[PDB]
Amino acid sequence: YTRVVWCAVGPEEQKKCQQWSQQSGQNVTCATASTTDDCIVLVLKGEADALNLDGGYIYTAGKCGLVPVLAENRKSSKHSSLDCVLRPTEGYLAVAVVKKANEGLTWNSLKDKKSCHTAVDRTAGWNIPMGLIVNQTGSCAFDEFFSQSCAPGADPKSRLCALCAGDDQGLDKCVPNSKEKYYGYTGAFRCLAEDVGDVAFVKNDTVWENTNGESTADWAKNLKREDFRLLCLDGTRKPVTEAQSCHLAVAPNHAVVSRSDRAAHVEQVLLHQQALFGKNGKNCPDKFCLFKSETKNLLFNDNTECLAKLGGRPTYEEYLGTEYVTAIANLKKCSLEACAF
Ligand SMILES: *[C@@H]1O[C@H](CO)[C@@H](O[C@@H]2O[C@H](CO)[C@@H](O[C@@H]3O[C@H](CO)[C@@H](O[C@H]4O[C@H](CO)[C@@H](O)[C@H](O)[C@@H]4O)[C@H](O)[C@@H]3O)[C@H](O)[C@H]2NC(C)=O)[C@H](O)[C@H]1NC(C)=O
Ligand SMILES: *[C@@H]1O[C@H](CO)[C@@H](O[C@@H]2O[C@H](CO)[C@@H](O[C@H]3O[C@H](CO)[C@@H](O[C@@H]4O[C@H](CO)[C@@H](O)[C@H](O)[C@@H]4O)[C@H](O)[C@@H]3O)[C@H](O)[C@H]2NC(C)=O)[C@H](O)[C@H]1NC(C)=O
Ligand SMILES: *[C@@H]1O[C@H](CO)[C@@H](O[C@@H]2O[C@H](CO)[C@@H](O)[C@H](O)[C@H]2NC(C)=O)[C@H](O)[C@H]1NC(C)=O
Ligand SMILES: OC[C@H]1O[C@](O)(CO)[C@@H](O)[C@@H]1O
Ligand SMILES: [Fe+3]
Ligand SMILES: [Zn+2]
Ligand SMILES: [Zn+2]
Repeated sequence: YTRVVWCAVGPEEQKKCQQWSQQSGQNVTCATASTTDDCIVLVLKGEADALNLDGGYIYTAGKCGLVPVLAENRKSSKHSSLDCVLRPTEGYLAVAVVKKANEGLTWNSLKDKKSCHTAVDRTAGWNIPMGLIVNQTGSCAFDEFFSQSCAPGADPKSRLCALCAGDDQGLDKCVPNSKEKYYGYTGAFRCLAEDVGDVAFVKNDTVWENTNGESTADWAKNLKREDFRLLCLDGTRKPVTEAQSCHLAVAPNHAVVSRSDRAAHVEQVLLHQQALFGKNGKNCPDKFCLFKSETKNLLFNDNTECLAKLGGRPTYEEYLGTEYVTAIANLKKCSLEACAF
């Protein structure tokens, strides 16, 4: 009845889960997969219960029947009376970041540049940017737009993986999990920070969180916000402070999904779980904090205040919103109902 099997993607997420498992008294157990799609398959088979996913994957998991349970909620200023769990989710800003020193580089001069994406099939890292690009370009050849990139998930032998590093030994090149040096939000930003790429498609919180001595990580402590700029769709360039007036789209928050016949139990165990290891949980700072991993966004983004109820018991198409759902469909015509498994 009351035991949840979380699905960890890769070795770094597995050790944070095992610690979560340790401290839960087996109330939460861990399964491990090499990629997100594999974690979705384990959840379908019934061998795993849930995992926190980006909107890009929610579309996939949704076509295969999985349903959104709880969502991630970060620090907010509007809706200050409401409790984090009952408080609506605001979504997040997908942006195109570049180096200030890289003058002349604008949304219209991206052709043949070098790119950094969080990973294939994700919202801000792939779906939004490329969807805009296919559209504007009137072509599906998105694999020939940038000279080279690091889009975790693409074929290792392709130019879309050309800029990925792999792990400490150089193995697992381009794999879509934390083992890839430039995987995910942080990885992609680093990919720009180290000047490996000309532009990185992440979200706005990513810039703030890793600049101005906010990260302390070898490659980030000396990074200053003013050395970065945002590419707007009007061909303009703006400071990272003008995010609301220069973003590619507003992405729906990452959320925990599960098979519909388990959602009620996955939802209950988690709410309780976060009462213990959440932001102001009984044992978070002292023993274990679910929403902390040191700027590595393991299992959940570090900026999460809490996981929140949904309200309107949404289906995946509703949670993601018709806006974004069409975006993905139009782009997928390039690579129409079914679910890839
Ligand atoms: C890439 O280009 C594709 C081709 O143009 C885009 O696909 C189309 O996307 C549009 C919008 O995303 C879809 O059209 C409509 O959008 C309207 C706006 O929401 C909807 O109607 C609404 O308008 C009235 C206005 O009076 C409002 O009052 C009302 O409240 C409502 O919100 C329509 O219902 C409809 O969706 C269209 O379906 C897509 N067309 C095709 C051929 O698929 C695609 O989005 C672009 N991709 C990206 C990422 O930008
Ligand atoms: C781009 O990305 C950044 C980070 O993702 C976005 O925002 C940040 O703004 C948040 C607020 O929306 C910040 O959290 C808040 O944290 C403190 C305390 O927790 C706030 O102090 C305040 O406390 C007094 C007490 O009365 C009150 O006035 C309020 O309660 C108020 O909350 C704090 O000022 C801040 O708002 C966070 O600090 C900040 N991130 C960083 C690293 O600076 C940013 O909004 C975003 N751009 C856009 C367009 O969203
Ligand atoms: C394990 O999960 C359960 C369920 O949330 C918690 O254990 C129990 O404690 C509460 C309050 O005393 C009871 O309502 C349950 O029936 C208890 N279960 C039993 C019989 O042991 C517990 O908080 C979780 N354990 C840890 C370590 O967090
Ligand atoms: O950011 C916009 C997103 O948030 C909502 O308005 C509310 O939860 C969603 O339907 C949409 O996807
Ligand atoms: Fe995302
Ligand atoms: Zn907007
Ligand atoms: Zn509904």
